[PDB]
Amino acid sequence: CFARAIESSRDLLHRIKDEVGAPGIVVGVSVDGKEVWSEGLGYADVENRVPCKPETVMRIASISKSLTMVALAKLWEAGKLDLDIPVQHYVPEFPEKEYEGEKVSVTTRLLISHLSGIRHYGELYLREKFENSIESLRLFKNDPLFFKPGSQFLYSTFGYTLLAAIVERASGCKYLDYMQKIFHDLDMLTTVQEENEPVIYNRARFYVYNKKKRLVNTPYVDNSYKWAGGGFLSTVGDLLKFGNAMLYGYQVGLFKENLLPGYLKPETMVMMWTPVPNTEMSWDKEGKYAMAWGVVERKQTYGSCRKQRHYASHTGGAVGASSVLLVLPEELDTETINNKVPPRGIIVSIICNMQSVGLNSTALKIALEFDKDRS
Amino acid sequence: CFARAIESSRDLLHRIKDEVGAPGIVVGVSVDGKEVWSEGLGYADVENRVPCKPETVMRIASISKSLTMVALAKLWEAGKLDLDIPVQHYVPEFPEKEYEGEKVSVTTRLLISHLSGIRHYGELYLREKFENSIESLRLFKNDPLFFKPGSQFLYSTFGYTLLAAIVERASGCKYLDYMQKIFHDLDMLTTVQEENEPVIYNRARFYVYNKKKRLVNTPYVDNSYKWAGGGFLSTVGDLLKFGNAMLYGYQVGLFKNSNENLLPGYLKPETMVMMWTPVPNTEMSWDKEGKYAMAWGVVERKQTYGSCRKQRHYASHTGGAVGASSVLLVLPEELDTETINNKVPPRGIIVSIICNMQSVGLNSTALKIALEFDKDRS
Amino acid sequence: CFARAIESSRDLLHRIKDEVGAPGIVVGVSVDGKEVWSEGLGYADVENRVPCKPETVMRIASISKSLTMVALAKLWEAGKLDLDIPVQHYVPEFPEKEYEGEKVSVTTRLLISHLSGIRHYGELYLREKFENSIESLRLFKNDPLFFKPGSQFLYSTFGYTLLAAIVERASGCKYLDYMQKIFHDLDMLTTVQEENEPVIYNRARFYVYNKKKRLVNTPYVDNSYKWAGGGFLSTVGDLLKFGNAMLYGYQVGLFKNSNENLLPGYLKPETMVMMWTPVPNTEMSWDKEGKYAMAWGVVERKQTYGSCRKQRHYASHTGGAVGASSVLLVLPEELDTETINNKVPPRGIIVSIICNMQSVGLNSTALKIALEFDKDRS
Amino acid sequence: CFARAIESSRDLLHRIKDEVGAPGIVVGVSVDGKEVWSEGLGYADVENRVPCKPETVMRIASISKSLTMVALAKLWEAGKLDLDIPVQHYVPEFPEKEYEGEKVSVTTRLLISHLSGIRHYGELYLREKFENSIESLRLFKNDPLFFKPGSQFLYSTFGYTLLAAIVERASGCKYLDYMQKIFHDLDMLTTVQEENEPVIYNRARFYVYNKKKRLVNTPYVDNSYKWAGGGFLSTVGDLLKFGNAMLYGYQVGLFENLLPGYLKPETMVMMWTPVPNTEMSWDKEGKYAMAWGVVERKQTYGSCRKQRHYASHTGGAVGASSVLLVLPEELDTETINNKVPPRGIIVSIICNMQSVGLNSTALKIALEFDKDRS
Repeated sequence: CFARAIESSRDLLHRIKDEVGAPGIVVGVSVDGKEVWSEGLGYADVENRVPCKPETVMRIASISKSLTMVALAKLWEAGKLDLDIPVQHYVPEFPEKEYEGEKVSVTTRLLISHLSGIRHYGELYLREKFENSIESLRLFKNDPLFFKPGSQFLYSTFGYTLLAAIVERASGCKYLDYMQKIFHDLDMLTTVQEENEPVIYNRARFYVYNKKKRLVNTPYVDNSYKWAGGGFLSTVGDLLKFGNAMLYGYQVGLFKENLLPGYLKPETMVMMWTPVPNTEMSWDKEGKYAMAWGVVERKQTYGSCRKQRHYASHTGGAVGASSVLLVLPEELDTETINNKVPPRGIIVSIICNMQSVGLNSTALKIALEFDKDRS
Repeated sequence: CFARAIESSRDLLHRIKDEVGAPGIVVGVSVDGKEVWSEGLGYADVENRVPCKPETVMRIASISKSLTMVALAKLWEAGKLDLDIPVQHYVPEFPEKEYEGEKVSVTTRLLISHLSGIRHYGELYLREKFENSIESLRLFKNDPLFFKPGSQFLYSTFGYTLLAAIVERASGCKYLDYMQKIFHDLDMLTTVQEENEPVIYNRARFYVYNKKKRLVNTPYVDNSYKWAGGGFLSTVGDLLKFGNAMLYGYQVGLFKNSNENLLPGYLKPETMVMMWTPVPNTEMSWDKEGKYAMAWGVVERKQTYGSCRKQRHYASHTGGAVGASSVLLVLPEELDTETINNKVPPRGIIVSIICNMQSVGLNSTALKIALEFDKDRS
Repeated sequence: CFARAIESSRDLLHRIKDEVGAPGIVVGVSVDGKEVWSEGLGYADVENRVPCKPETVMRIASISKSLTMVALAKLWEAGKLDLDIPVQHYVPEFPEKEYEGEKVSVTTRLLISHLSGIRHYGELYLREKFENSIESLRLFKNDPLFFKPGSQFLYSTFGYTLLAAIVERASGCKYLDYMQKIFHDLDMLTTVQEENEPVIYNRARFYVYNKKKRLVNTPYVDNSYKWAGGGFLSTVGDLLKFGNAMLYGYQVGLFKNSNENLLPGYLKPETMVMMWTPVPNTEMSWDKEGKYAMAWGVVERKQTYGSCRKQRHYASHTGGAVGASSVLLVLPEELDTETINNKVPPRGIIVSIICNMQSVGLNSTALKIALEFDKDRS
Repeated sequence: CFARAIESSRDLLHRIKDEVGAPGIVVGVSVDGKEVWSEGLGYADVENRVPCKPETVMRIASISKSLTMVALAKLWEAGKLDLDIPVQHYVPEFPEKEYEGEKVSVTTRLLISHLSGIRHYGELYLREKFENSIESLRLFKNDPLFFKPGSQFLYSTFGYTLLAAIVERASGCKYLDYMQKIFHDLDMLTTVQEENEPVIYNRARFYVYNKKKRLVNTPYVDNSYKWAGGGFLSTVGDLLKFGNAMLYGYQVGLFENLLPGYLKPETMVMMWTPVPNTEMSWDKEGKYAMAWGVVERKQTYGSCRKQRHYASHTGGAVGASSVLLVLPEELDTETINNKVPPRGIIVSIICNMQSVGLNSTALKIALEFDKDRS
């Protein structure tokens, strides 16, 4: 079975953990829809000596963007949401932006791929509480657009707060309630917004290093202003379920009524996993950014050279935490299409409670190891 | 030995824990300078399932006042502090105060016993960081006095922040460093100010109940504005050491003639006696039969009528912080001639209790536990 | 079996390793002269995935100073070295010095305890190879004194290479050969000077953190210019043997007259006593309570106040080298009449810790581990 | 399969390892573009008992020259570099030179085949760090030319530092980043410059024998003054990929619907033609061409040894030796119409022992694997 790739993956995890000095790390690897590995190293709570384990929940920062994109796709399929219309139809509160003396239009399709003119404020240590997304909009609504929309890519987090407001306006219900329903459908029974008052079991702590090269606690923050693009807590097992559901929907149309319908239509998944031009993927130079995901295509330019592998990932970095979720579909031959059943691929999710750690390469290597073994 | 009082005290702890619904509680009982019991029930961290244990650190709201009293007494003994001079001699920042048209004086001994006119603002959920007590003084400096100083008792917490500023001015060093030196001298190795950035091992979590009768986490707070009262974390074994040191300092004077090779107390016997004499025109909130000495609640010994209850002498202090409650109680024993001649101080029982639940009265339970352990003495 | 103590220590090691982010750590604990625990956590070589183990050899920085003081003590006992004569008798290469108005005398004993005027150059990343200590003396021989000798304490490392030159001059043999003889006598079969060319088995790698908070390799350095301080590599098992020998030499005289079949110590009881006596006007950086005895940090026993902290007597030394930290600590036990009458030396606990991470304070952790092992005893 | 040639090749590796007394050796053999064998014998770290394995990274000394020649060929194809103009057009820092009292000119193509007048300095145990090749040029810029350029061959390594400076000037970017892009394209994900500070996983140790015939560690050296020749750390699997890319580029021109080579077939054939008045050290039969020792195909007399055509390169660094060898197969009509490039065998060997010649062993292993083929 997989008794060889597990040791190699554990070695890789120990490598990254020693390189960044993370107090703890958690990994989950699922192959072909079955969870084959789930490991935890280190301590989730250094003060109370709580070990890391599969049940540990941690901050996921940018995976929230993919989770919100799922809601956007559901609204698009239901017909309540149009991507090409300007967002002022949904949100009159957002002012009609004008760039350099010419009226420009900001649309959902343009703003999902971070292609709008909204500038990147960066990490802000807000400790305030926001009740609804419309109130959260006041942080950046008055500010002008940095670029001309549709002309330049600029990674921004408040754009997905605007997307959450759009979800509230279109779905007719609260954004948090809609995402809770989506999580219940996807069986992600532990994914929940990051808030202080409720008792959330197996909640980890998030650390950083100070100027004396010592491990300390991160400052208290409230991610209410950005439940999208941040503010979500989950286990590795829930990210595995999310990735497996996404992969199944993508491959279901190709596979041929024993097969159940995919969460989203095959066309929706195809649209969601196509890279857009003039757009770059920060954590992988070979890939581009597509619909709240980063997509690397298959291409071999020259003979006997590097052949890229098609995969879709997303890395998130929150205050005192880092995470990655990566999906690697397998090559679909005629025989497997004839006799095998989707999903056919590998989903790897890695989360650590240490700031500014790049976990894309480790996830890619672990996925490649488990793909080598397959069987 | 104490195999009977332990079970009774554990039953009392279970009683109070089930009555208030506290997630966890920790108790420490020390008899005659030797720690004889240290127990923890429940969970210190409900989310991560961390059990309570003697090593758990929790918030002590009003014990900090007695800890600051230790520093003030040391400064008085060193001659650097005068209790009768007005506080403006030490801190010029504090404005002069006039009450219905006559100027009044705020003095150290008066503001210790909460007899000054500074009003009680109550608990304020501050999240701001304060560097020194001087900048912390801006929260209440401009407000006028509520009462005539020396005429009425009104429990207050910012008065001890003013006291911390006075300690900084008098000792010539930072208040936190002075208290660290004092804790090092007293062997309280886990007493530390409550701040978020450093890694403090065995830190507990503090809970409350919401309007739906469910357990929730308390809001994040920063207690830098009041390091002097409510600003410290400690274990039960550290409060036991503090109480044992205070008891030894209080009793060494009587026991001196018998051995004459006894180490001196941390403070002079006269200083401890002054510290544990209740002041008149003052009330003790958590015990009606006592008064409020210097940063302590003292219940005297007296029997007004024959065949009637006789008050037992003891000195306690209870505190309530956000999501936590605590008590520290010292019960000295009656000193016969035989024990003065043949025994060695301290002779008494110190009981400390800490629970991670808001607004819990642990004074009566501590007194009952102390009485159990006293009955089964030797 | 000291199981509870072992577990507590493992927890403490994990605590310090996580706090500093050290790739690997190795501990050795010896109780009453028998080696009771030896553990290694992490990786000695991160690139090649080599785990830490008791056989791992790491840089010991300032323990080399105690090892050199052993040689100086042997020369003192043999009568070949005078601690009061000026060093210019042994090393004419070192020039005579005048501090301000008057000429001054630098002696062996005054220079052992860092009380001379030699200023602290700090760590220099020198890659040049030195053959003999005389040519190593060229780095600081011309420079004047920073203070008047005997008037101020200043920690220095080049004082100990001057001591190595003194050892060569007095003994008449090479310093490395004399230290090799001493290591062979004490059964420290792994301790050796740190050099690149020879094949030293189980050699570890030493790491640091860069400006991007990533683990990187420390720059290549050559430690030939300071063999006496910072020039040696050893395991924890060798430091345990060294500490056991020192403790036995310290306690053999006390245990005399009872089962006096006792073998003599390596160093005379008077020599060990004067070795572990603190000197005044001198400080010990890694413990404020202690002072600096010759090549050692000594904390004496004292209780100023009743029911207050009582200081425990112990002798340690911590060292920090490029990419490595280490500590060696000796905690003797108090000698009652029964243990002197029946037991046999050594009676104490020795703890040695080495980690391949720069700027780590391991003194407090080692003291805590020693305290746990002393609690368990039996 | 190849279950017979593997045993013979292992025997040959044992022979060379025992003859030179190397602590460890690593081999990689790729047949027809697919890696068929990869083995490691001995210990990469004698002190810590770390065995040699296919993932071990070791120093490659003169294979860096071929890697740099790949960048030079890319610049040549892009039109940014002209070989025949004097190098002073690219690098004004290099002074104009007189030999025997007359002006002489040094060109890039003359400098590639070591035909220039730059003298051979040999191994220097430097420990200084150089930021860029421009300051690295100070080691040999002032010294006059030993021979008249174009008149006699002299193996020199600082000429490739000059070539790295030329690459920096011409490409408009740093030499290191250009080579990194080339490595990433070629799928050589383990090749990296040899530096001390960063953590390089599976880094080996390099040994030597002292005057007492005992194994000791080599002195610490810094190869920053020699990034272009030397100063590179790669596995055998990376050299296999490099050789496969070169062979495919060499053969795709002769061979439907195939992906193009990394370099044009004209560029590859220009790379693998020997230059006259030039000698190949590790094989007296062949000559030295464009950072590749090439042995041509020729039978002088009937019923006598026929020379087999191949291209190799050996390198010797402080405490390490390496060889990369490419043996193309003879292409008849059947293999042209029924097969896909690359057809041939690539053999790479690396050991951590100073002054070891591994060319003969690599050639023998390639010949064994060519015998079996199938």
